[PDB]
Amino acid sequence: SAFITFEGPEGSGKTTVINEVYHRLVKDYDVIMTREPGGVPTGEEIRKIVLEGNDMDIRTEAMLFAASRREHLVLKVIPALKEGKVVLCDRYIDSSLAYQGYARGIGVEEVRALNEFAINGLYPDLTIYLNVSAEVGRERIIKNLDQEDLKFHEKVIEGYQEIIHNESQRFKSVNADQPLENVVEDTYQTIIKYLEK
Amino acid sequence: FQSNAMSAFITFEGPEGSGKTTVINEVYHRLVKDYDVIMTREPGGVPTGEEIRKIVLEMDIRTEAMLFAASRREHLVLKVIPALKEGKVVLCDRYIDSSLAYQGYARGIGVEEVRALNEFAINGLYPDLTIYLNVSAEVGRERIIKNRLDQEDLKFHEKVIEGYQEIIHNESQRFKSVNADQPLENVVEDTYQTIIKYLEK
Ligand SMILES: Cc1cn([C@H]2C[C@H](N=[N+]=[N-])[C@@H](COP(=O)(O)O)O2)c(=O)[nH]c1=O
Ligand SMILES: Cc1cn([C@H]2C[C@H](N=[N+]=[N-])[C@@H](COP(=O)(O)O)O2)c(=O)[nH]c1=O
Repeated sequence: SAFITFEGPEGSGKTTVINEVYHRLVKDYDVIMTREPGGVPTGEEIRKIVLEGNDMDIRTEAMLFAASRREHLVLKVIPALKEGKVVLCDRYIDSSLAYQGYARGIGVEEVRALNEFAINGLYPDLTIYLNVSAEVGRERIIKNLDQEDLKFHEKVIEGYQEIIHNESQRFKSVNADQPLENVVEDTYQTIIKYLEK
Repeated sequence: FQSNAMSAFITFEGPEGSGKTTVINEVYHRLVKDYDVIMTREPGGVPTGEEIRKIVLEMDIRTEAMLFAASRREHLVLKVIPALKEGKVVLCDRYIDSSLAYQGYARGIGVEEVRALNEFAINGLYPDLTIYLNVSAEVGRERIIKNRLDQEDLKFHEKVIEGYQEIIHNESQRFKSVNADQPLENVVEDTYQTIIKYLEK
């Protein structure tokens, strides 16, 4: 089995990348693709509170992300891993650390401790970071902007950079400024190498 | 002329059968005569707090603990803090100690893990005074039946009491215990007197 997470800011092509990498690995592995809350009804109900309310207190928001994360983890991810599957997960703890902890300003370590309660130490085996520049991301978002949005997008990237440096061992950064075909090939190759050793 | 407003965050804790509901209500009505007071309980009608609670009604123990903590934060920030800012005595039925006794100790998550989660939700805002309605398991048991219990319930009620006895020990900077084994008339009286002594300083 393998627990592989995918992280990135907006405009990194993460969605398409995970989907195209999934189809390729299917040939060689017993793999599944998922994203929190991933169909789990309880996780869905929690995420819906986050999707609907606005100007929501950022700590509350963080706790709700953590709660939906746990339900997804316990009801979908853990059972998949015990069956011996390769789980490709779109977003996990690093997303809360970068969005809620750094960019929103709650504090990365505070958000990390909340999330450790939710995941009880189950970190991914591998985390692919789709390293896109703020400018390329920006252009990708418009191709598919308000000033506040630009500043937040930059803070998210800045948060991901600081997070990557401290625990560089579990992360594998992929150059996501390249065209998507190449981002997919570099991601697939990174995953293939990890899985074969 | 325009007097100084003296706010206070007072919580009430106790297991089932402690008479807490009647106590907090009767105390409220006696205090309203002399103080600007409000009575609340989480989620307390705050929009998001109520949405979260409906999830805990319509699930893993850690998930439930995080949802109670998130409903607590909403109630604190959108209801309790504003009332304190306006000079009110806030009477609150349950708060962090309930999560420590029930989720932390009784459900077995760990009191310290649940305290840490809750400190993220409350950001260090502990009550000024907390009344613990100290009812013995047996008296509590008889009160619950009045208003038998299956084995699972009886055992859990005992474990919640054990948890509270551990959590309140050496917490006199905010905790005050009232003997909840006496008739309710007296429990209401002792509680009221405890609060007015606290508030008159
Ligand atoms: C999983 C997760 C998502 N989110 C947000 C970030 C995402 N925005 N981006 N850009 C948003 C929806 O994510 P996708 O764009 O990956 O579907 O949810 C968090 O803020 N915290 C979290 O922990
Ligand atoms: C606020 C809170 C309530 N509860 C539970 C205990 C209470 N026991 N009952 N019976 C229940 C509803 O509260 P009342 O019984 O005080 O209405 O919710 C927790 O387990 N953790 C908490 O943080």
